[PDB]
Amino acid sequence: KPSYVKFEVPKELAEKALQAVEIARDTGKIRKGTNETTKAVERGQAKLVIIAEDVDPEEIVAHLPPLCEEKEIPYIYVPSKKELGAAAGIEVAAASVAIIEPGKARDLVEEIAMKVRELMK
RNA sequence: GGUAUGGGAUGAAAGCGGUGAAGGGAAACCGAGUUAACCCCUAAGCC
Ligand SMILES: [Mg+2]
Ligand SMILES: [Mg+2]
Ligand SMILES: [Mg+2]
Ligand SMILES: [Mg+2]
Ligand SMILES: [Mg+2]
Ligand SMILES: [Mg+2]
Ligand SMILES: [Mg+2]
Ligand SMILES: [Mg+2]
Ligand SMILES: [Mg+2]
Ligand SMILES: [Mg+2]
Ligand SMILES: [Mg+2]
Ligand SMILES: [Mg+2]
Ligand SMILES: [Mg+2]
Repeated sequence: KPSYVKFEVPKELAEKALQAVEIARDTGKIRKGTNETTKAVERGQAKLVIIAEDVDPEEIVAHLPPLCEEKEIPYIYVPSKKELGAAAGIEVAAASVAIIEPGKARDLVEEIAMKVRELMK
């Protein structure tokens, strides 16, 4: 796996992240795309950052795991950038997504954030 | 008067697009549509 993927995410945990992006897209507020996502982290707005595992070249999202740790924002890995874009509701792949307002997925992103803080070790 | 290189509508079993479309900007900022015939609006420039 790429060098920016720092920990293994179980399959059903990545599905919860995808499910959280869809629910937040419908009932809350998200940012999709690495530029919008990065700014959401720099500005302290992101409640959860979702990063695709198949980003090539890696340098597009390699800055995100360190930036999220500095800003105290949890992040989780997801296997497919195309599947992440669909979860964000766009016709194209998304290398990264940031959930700003989780909406009805607030409890879900919070269960993800706790186990992700674990997986950060 | 003609004329779009400017637009509106349309935009597919087609192309491109969050690895950033189109449009604006010196940049920051923007952040999901868009590409072309026909139809429709406009006529700076050109005839
Ligand atoms: Mg799926
Ligand atoms: Mg005329
Ligand atoms: Mg007239
Ligand atoms: Mg007239
Ligand atoms: Mg147009
Ligand atoms: Mg169709
Ligand atoms: Mg095809
Ligand atoms: Mg299409
Ligand atoms: Mg144009
Ligand atoms: Mg531009
Ligand atoms: Mg006219
Ligand atoms: Mg004229
Ligand atoms: Mg002449």
